[PDB]
Amino acid sequence: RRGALIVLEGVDRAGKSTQSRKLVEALCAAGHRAELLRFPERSTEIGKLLSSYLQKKSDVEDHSVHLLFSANRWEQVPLIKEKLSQGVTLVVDRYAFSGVAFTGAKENFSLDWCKQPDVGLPKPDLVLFLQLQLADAAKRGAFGHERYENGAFQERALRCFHQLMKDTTLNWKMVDASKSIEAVHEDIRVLSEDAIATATEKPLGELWK
Amino acid sequence: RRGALIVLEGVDRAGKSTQSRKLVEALCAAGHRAELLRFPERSTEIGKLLSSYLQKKSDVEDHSVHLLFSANRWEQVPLIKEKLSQGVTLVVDRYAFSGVAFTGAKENFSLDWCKQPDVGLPKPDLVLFLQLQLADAAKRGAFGHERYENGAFQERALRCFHQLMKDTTLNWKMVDASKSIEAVHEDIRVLSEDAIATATEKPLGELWK
Ligand SMILES: Nc1ncnc2c1ncn2[C@@H]1O[C@H](COP(=O)(O)OP(=O)(O)O)[C@@H](O)[C@H]1O
Ligand SMILES: Nc1ncnc2c1ncn2[C@@H]1O[C@H](COP(=O)(O)OP(=O)(O)O)[C@@H](O)[C@H]1O
Ligand SMILES: Cc1cn([C@H]2C[C@H](N=[N+]=[N-])[C@@H](COP(=O)(O)O)O2)c(=O)[nH]c1=O
Ligand SMILES: Cc1cn([C@H]2C[C@H](N=[N+]=[N-])[C@@H](COP(=O)(O)O)O2)c(=O)[nH]c1=O
Ligand SMILES: [Mg+2]
Ligand SMILES: [Mg+2]
Ligand SMILES: [Mg+2]
Repeated sequence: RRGALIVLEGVDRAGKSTQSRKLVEALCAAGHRAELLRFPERSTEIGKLLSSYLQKKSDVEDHSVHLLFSANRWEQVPLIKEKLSQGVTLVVDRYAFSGVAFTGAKENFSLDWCKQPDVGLPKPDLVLFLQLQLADAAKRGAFGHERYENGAFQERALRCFHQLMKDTTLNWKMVDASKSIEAVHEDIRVLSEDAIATATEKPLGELWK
Repeated sequence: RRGALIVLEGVDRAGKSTQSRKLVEALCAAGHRAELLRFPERSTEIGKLLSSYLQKKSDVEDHSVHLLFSANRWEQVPLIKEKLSQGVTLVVDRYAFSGVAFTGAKENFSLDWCKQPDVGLPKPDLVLFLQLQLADAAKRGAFGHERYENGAFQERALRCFHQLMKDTTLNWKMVDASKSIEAVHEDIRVLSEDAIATATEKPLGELWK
């Protein structure tokens, strides 16, 4: 009985990381075997290049960096497939969608080109998109000092997210992340239990193919 | 008056590296400004990952390694465009075609998926393909100890090369690499002078788009 592949995507400061952590804790407390993953995974060789780039410690050509972000997902696919096959549900803080939305927010990058490297990755059984008005996001802190942490660029990434959400091949669920941490969590946890029950019924899919 | 982008591709031991070196020397001796490049470019961070992989010092997931090879070309695009715009002809030992042919020789990799990461790279004005019968290749030494240096895999890569050569958007020229080093060189040098003269007439193209 395979585990589910659940991805959290969402706007800046909507709570992807907080909710991914809380979801894994709650699933495990409820007898599920669940584990957390995140992208970029900064621990690998490629992950360290990505981390240096995001911290502005290095500059990386845009196409190159896009492919490294994708390669960073592919290097974890053997682990991902192994875990799901063993019945372990995986909760993932950002995935290919952030990949496309962030590079797609740059000039002269078509969504089509941005999606290709990730075509064929393990397909999420559930993609949660945590929405929050910018006025509310602003109350959660200031912008970070990392790359891409500015409103103008975040807004172009958001437009790319909205295009990706028109894709009906994917089980997208909108989450109102403006509520309290606990309330948001309970909405996510219930959607997640539902997806875990049904994932055991159909084989793990392939993204964008 | 822009320089030309000339790529050498070809079967194992056909002489890509010898002929790329000799071509640059001859062009420069004939008053052209020409410089040599090669892929993979093993000097960069990504290049070092690629080098370790090819030497079998590390294993890398197939999709990941494919994207690193492509990223390794993209990180040199700013240099490539800068040089060509300054009138410098670039002679390149392997390019995106080796990228697709080598990954495409592996099980479950479509040519379409393999090509996508390289879509949009600087388009070569001339792609030389050095052909040689395997009996002749065998006389040029033994196989190397690096990855992919075995006849069965080389033969599947060759089939992918033949599919890529049906692409009429590209200026493919077959070279009979079974001749002497000097004879092969003179065939390549003449094709190259012709392409250099005409490249100054049309803008640098985009590959596979
Ligand atoms: N629902 C929420 N309400 C109020 N503050 C929140 C909420 N979710 C997260 N936060 C706070 O907002 C900040 C951003 O949360 P984080 O989970 O790191 O977001 P993301 O990973 O989406 O950038 C953290 O300080 C966190 O405690
Ligand atoms: N036309 C040729 N005839 C005979 N030997 C050749 C010829 N071209 C190259 N060689 C030799 O064959 C070997 C492979 O050449 P190399 O240029 O390194 O090939 P590639 O880069 O295609 O693998 C080298 O030892 C080289 O001297
Ligand atoms: C997974 C992924 C993230 N990103 C970005 C989104 C984030 N930048 N912002 N804002 C950045 C850091 O991610 P976190 O916000 O999850 O820490 O990486 C990409 O650009 N491509 C990708 O493939
Ligand atoms: C440029 C490139 C080369 N390769 C391979 C071809 C070669 N392996 N063999 N045989 C390897 C080393 O290249 P040289 O043969 O040019 O040294 O890299 C890829 O797999 N992908 C690529 O994108
Ligand atoms: Mg986060
Ligand atoms: Mg060589
Ligand atoms: Mg396509």
